[PDB]
Amino acid sequence: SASTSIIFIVVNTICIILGKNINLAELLASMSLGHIISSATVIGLKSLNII
Amino acid sequence: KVLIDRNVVPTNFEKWSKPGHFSRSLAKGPKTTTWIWNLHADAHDFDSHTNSLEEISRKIFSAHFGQLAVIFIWLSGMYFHGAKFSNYVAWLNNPINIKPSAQVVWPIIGQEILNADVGGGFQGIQITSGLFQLWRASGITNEMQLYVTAIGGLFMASLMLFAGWFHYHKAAPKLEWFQNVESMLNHHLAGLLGLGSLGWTGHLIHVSLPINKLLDSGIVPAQIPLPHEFILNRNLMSELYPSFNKGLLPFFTLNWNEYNDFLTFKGGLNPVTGGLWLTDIAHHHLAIAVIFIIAGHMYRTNWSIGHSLKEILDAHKGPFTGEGHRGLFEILTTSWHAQLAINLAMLGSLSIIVAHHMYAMPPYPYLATDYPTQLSLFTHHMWIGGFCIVGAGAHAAIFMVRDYSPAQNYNNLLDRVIRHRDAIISHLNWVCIFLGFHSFGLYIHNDTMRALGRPQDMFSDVAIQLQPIFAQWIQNCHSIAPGNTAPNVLATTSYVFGGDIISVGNKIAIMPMSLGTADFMVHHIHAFTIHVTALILLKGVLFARNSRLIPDKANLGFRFPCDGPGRGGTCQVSGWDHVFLGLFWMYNSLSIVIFHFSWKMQSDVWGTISSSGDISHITRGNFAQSAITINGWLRDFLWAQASQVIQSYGSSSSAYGLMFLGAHFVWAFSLMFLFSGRGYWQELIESIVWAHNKLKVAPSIQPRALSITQGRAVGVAHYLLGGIATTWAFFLARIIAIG
Amino acid sequence: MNKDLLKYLSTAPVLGVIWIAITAAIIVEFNRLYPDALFFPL
Amino acid sequence: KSKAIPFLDRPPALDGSMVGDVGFDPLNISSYLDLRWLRESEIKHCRIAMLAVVGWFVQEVYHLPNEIYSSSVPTEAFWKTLVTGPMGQIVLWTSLFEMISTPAVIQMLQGSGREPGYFGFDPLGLGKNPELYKRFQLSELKNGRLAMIAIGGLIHQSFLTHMGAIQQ
Amino acid sequence: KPKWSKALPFMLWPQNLDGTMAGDVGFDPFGFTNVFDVKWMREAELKHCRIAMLAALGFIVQELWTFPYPYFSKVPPVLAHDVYVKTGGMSQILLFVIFFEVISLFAVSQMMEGKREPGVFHFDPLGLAKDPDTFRKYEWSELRNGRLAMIAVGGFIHQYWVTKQGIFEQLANFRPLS
Ligand code: CLA
Ligand code: CLA
Ligand code: CLA
Ligand code: CLA
Ligand SMILES: CC1=C(/C=C/C(C)=C/C=C/C(C)=C/C=C/C=C(C)/C=C/C=C(C)/C=C/C2=C(C)C[C@@H](O)CC2(C)C)C(C)(C)C[C@H](O)C1
Ligand SMILES: CC1=C(/C=C/C(C)=C/C=C/C(C)=C/C=C/C=C(C)/C=C/C=C(C)/C=C/C2=C(C)C[C@@H](O)CC2(C)C)C(C)(C)C[C@H](O)C1
Ligand SMILES: COC1=C(OC)C(=O)C(C/C=C(\C)CC/C=C(\C)CC/C=C(\C)CCC=C(C)C)=C(C)C1=O
Ligand code: SF4
Repeated sequence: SASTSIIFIVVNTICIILGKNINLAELLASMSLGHIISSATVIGLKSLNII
Repeated sequence: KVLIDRNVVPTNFEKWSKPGHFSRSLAKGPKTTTWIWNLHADAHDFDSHTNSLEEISRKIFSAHFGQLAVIFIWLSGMYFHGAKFSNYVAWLNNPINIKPSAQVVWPIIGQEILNADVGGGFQGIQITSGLFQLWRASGITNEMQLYVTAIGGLFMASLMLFAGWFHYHKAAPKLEWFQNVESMLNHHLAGLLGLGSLGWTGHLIHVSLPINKLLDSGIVPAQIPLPHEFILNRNLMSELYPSFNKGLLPFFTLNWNEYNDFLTFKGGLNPVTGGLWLTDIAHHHLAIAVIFIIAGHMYRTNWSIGHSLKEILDAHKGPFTGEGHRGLFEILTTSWHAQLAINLAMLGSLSIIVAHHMYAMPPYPYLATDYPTQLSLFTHHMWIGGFCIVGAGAHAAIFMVRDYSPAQNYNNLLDRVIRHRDAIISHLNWVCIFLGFHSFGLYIHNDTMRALGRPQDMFSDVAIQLQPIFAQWIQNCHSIAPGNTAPNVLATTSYVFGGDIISVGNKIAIMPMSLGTADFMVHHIHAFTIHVTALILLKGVLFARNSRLIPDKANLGFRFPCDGPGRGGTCQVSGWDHVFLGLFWMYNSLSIVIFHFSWKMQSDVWGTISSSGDISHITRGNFAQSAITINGWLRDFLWAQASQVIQSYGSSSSAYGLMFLGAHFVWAFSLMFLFSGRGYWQELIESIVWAHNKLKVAPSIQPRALSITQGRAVGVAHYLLGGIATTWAFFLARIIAIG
Repeated sequence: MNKDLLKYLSTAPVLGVIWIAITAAIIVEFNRLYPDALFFPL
Repeated sequence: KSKAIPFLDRPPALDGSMVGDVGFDPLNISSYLDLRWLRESEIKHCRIAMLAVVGWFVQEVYHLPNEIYSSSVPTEAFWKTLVTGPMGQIVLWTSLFEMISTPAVIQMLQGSGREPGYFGFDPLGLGKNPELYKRFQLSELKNGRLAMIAIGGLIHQSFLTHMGAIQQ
Repeated sequence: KPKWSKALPFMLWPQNLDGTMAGDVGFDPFGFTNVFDVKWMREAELKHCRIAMLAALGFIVQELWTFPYPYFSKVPPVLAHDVYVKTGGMSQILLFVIFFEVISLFAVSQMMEGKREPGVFHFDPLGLAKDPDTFRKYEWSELRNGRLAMIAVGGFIHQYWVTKQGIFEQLANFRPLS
């Protein structure tokens, strides 16, 4: 589904942007926090049959 | 970083024939029998052997592997006795009408009488450890699986014993390795607890769920597929839980509601087994696994991300508390005693939480209506908790004597606590007197009023009422929570709070526990006994280093008998002596807790139901009117319930009759040590030594009376053993007869 | 046999336990084979 | 620098020594994991992929006797051989090799001198000449890298469809 | 010693395998001899070798011939274990194995003290290896035959459990699996 992927792209992007060669520990940390926030958001919206 | 020194300690038996090699004081050898006792007392006091924190840490790490080996041997033994010497399979087939047994005695001097008639054609000792219920929940259906687990246990034991040897003698970590507390926490949270819980979820979903669902539907154990069949043939699973048809796609796409058939939030109990729903237990462990794996990413290790424990601690300071948590990080990374104190306090407290939670939310099938197991598990775990809490006091005091320094603790929380120790102890003293009078005093009032023929003047449900209204209100909240403040839960966490009477066979598993005056009174007894135990232990810790009486107490050490008869007399001022006294109060406290449990359950919970629905409790509701006087406890509890143990001779319960008397003996023998002193005994020994010298048979290792401290240690150890084993025998004989 | 090991086997508690166990075994085995001797038979 | 991505900079760890080094590491994971470890893993994926590619094609054409071994669709072949026996064996005997390989990887990282992927298997004596060895190493890696992507297609195409590669 | 293991060219020669003992081709990947003494391990190796060789031959001969009395009477080797436990014949073998092993307890202790070589009992009645060079040659054969017999015996017992055939019964038919 698109809506799930959209939420994931947006949330994980914000986590990268606000996270501040590249530093992979920081990237993995940011993406991991993104997955946690994204998963809870999706599951939450699903429960309210919004998504 | 991994930091290690290699080939540190040679492996030979040279030092095994050199007793007390580990200590400068003991290595010279005995002149006196005192040396023999000192050898044992000092064997594991590693920081008294050396000043090196690295050396101490290495011994500890290795000793821990030794403990794990011992635990694996014990665990292996339990499984092996299950496989070889038990009626497990027979019980599996008919769990309502067979008593579990996994110990069988040899026929010598008539002891085969102890092989009781437990059913399933079997004769043996009835066990109360709850192993059978554990194994049923794990999905074990045959003796082969128990045998293989037993063998795996012996393999693990040998592996722990190797690791212990290896990490002491061959590859001992450096101190810097042990002080990696951030890394240790990350691994113990995410790795040990997190992956442990995830792994167990895996077992639950793939093995326990299907097998137990088939057992509960009424399929004969031998006709149930073996665990691997459910893994290889998914259709077997999908028959029982249809969501398995959808596979793992719901997981990765976050359609987790698809799995709501095997991951539930039911609450209450399985009506067939009287245990928690395994689908709830599966979901519990999955949720716990996720939280723990996240928790274990908190602390900074080898990358930029994470918290410094030191930085967190150092930030938490306010206007009432000086430098706050400054200096605690240094304490807790340089003192093993400080770590032990915290960890014993929490492990003990946890054991006590387990006791309460397991009786009220019985997690295993056929646990609740196995009254002997319910009583045994609650009692066992309460005792373990008590002993650990007293240990926390011991190690807190040892820290204060040996590891505390003023320079590390300038105006931090630790310093500020000891600077108002008189305010703390005086107030705790007062609250103990208040609680004592307004709890125990109410029983004495009641005894007096009832003896005088004035029942209307008593504190009771039918006279002057003391209703526990707050507890009653909480019970009500919990009973109405499902579909309200817990909208997606179907039933109460526990039927103890209110709701239905759950029964298995015709036995009551669990039902609401009413709280009245008798419950109010005994709760304030518990408050009292716990506050006094705290008083004694806290006082030991805060006055370990000094007092107005003894300004230089720390120089005398943790464990010393006194500082002489001057200053009025100074017996039992040491930190160790506070642990000694604290043990008696812990014993007193926990004895009343387990007595409360035993009587309340028999009076108001356990029993039979008719088809009509008429509950018949084991002691017929006598608690409300009998448990409000000391005479009621003496008569309706001790005298009445001792009938089983005291009439056990000539039956399979005769062992309990013997243990009951034997335990009374050991208890009374303790008093010889507690009430006397070594001056008397050393003089007596002088006359006896005279007779040996006369007959040229006096030993070169000169006989001495026990040290003052050893006299106390021997006394309290026999007091506890005798006291606790008496209750053990009392409880088991009773509950095995009527339950 | 290794002298250090033999020295360890000679320590009071090891010899204590072994010797008591053998003595106990002898009494057990007498009572297993000739049970219920309240008195010397004559 | 970096030949592959000329606008991005060179990965610090990638100096210019290992075969197939064209400076391609955007994420710079060679800075975080050891390069010997990564190469060891790369070659292992290569060699498994390449065998799996040829396995995909050849299983269409020829079969062994018995119904368990007769299944054109490679995804279907797994299911009939999983519980039967064959896949038990493949797992077991590759596991054996990996168990023996495990300490070799360990002592490589400690610094034995073992190059990553070297098991000293050269019966025919191909790459005894240092010159040939080098160009043979690049081709192994090139072909393995290609096979890694290729086997990805074969599997995913077989999910979309329900036949083999030759059938499709 | 040759630096790289002979058997495993991608692994170093084990640190405590010196190259001098028979059987040594630098095969100890899991590094048992890093922690355990090689003398102890060789003592064990040869005990397994010698028991297995006797077993391998026992399995073979028992299926081709038995002693001409009803007390013996042909059975499959694996089943014979439980047959002769009942008669007391197996307890007899255990009696004399115990005797020799209690004696060996002293031999092994003296080996660990460096007074005895692993596996040596000075047993050569017929004097087949009076020469040092023939002895070292035969040391290698003992290991090689012993190592083979150890596995081979594994075959015999497992293949029986599966096929329910003897050694030669299976070679007469040789039916594949399902
Ligand atoms: C296998 C052979 C072996 C040998 C020869 C050695 C030899 C040695 N060890 Mg080592 N060690 C071993 C195995 C061995 N260890 C293992 C398996 C461990 C992991 C536990 C260790 C961990 C260890 C530590 C932490 C230390 C040693 C130390 C030593 C030295 C002193 C030992 C001594 O005098 O106490 C002899 C003690 C015993 C024989 C008693 C041990 C009791 C065991 C561990 C538990 C018994 C089970 C249970 C409690 C029984 C209860 C019965 C019931 C009635 C209550 C000595 C060089 C010490 C040292 O100072 O070196 C410099 C030292 O601090 N060892
Ligand atoms: C995932 C990593 C991991 C795990 C699982 C553990 C687990 C443990 N450590 Mg910790 N430890 C770790 C990392 C880990 N550690 C790191 C990185 C450090 C350095 C900072 C330490 C430093 C440390 C110290 C100093 C001590 C411990 C101790 C312990 C034991 C605590 C007692 C207990 O709860 O028994 C639970 C028992 C079990 C779970 C059974 C035994 C488990 C064995 C050891 C294997 C577990 C891991 C294995 C990979 C899982 C196999 C999975 C299988 C499917 C293949 C426990 C076995 C204490 C101890 O007792 O040492 C002996 C101790 O003193 N640890
Ligand atoms: C993880 C738990 C744990 C650990 C690792 C330690 C470790 C230690 N304790 Mg602590 N302690 C603990 C829990 C623990 N304790 C608990 C639960 C208590 C409350 C009881 C205490 C109270 C305590 C005191 C008061 C003291 C210590 C001391 C010590 C140190 C030396 C112990 C020694 O050498 O005795 C060797 C062991 C013995 C002599 C064994 C005696 C066995 C007793 C009598 C019970 C046996 C009964 C048995 C279960 C049933 C009957 C047996 C049968 C044969 C009839 C060592 C650092 C001592 C110290 O000085 O530290 C600096 C010290 O004085 N501890
Ligand atoms: C050293 C003395 C010795 C003695 C007295 C025995 C005695 C016995 N063995 Mg044992 N045995 C021994 C050593 C010994 N064995 C040794 C070293 C091994 C190798 C491990 C065995 C392996 C073994 C097995 C496998 C079996 C026995 C059995 C028996 C019993 C056979 C009963 C019978 O019906 O006999 C019948 C006897 C005859 C028909 C006469 C046979 C004459 C021969 C040569 C024996 C005489 C030997 C003599 C004691 C010494 C030398 C004699 C001289 C002429 C040179 C008997 C109790 C059997 C058993 O358990 O039965 C239930 C059985 O199955 N033994
Ligand atoms: C950087 C690079 C780029 C290329 C990158 C590109 C996208 C990478 C392509 C690789 C990927 C996508 C393939 C993914 C392959 C994934 C695997 C390999 C499949 C595993 C399946 C298993 C094996 C389970 C199946 C099983 C299931 C359970 C079904 C069962 O029936 C049986 C089996 C059969 C076992 C470009 C484009 C920019 C060009 C540049 O020049 C270089
Ligand atoms: C290294 C080598 C490789 C070999 C590697 C490979 C994996 C080697 C593994 C071999 C193993 C698995 C043998 C296992 C041997 C199993 C034992 C021997 C079983 C004992 C059974 C007992 C003895 C029965 C007792 C019985 C029971 C239980 C109960 C009773 O009732 C009856 C009796 C009868 C007593 C190769 C292949 C690559 C070739 C290369 O060239 C080098
Ligand atoms: C204030 O409280 C007390 C003391 O002082 C603080 C005492 O001192 C004593 C007296 C008790 C003593 C001296 C301990 C008794 C110890 C025993 C039995 C001796 C041990 C002997 C052996 C191990 C050898 C026996 C050998 C075998 C059986 C194999 C008592 C009763 C006491 O109340
Ligand atoms: S009576 Fe004993 S403990 Fe008290 S002061 Fe005198 S010697 Fe010390």
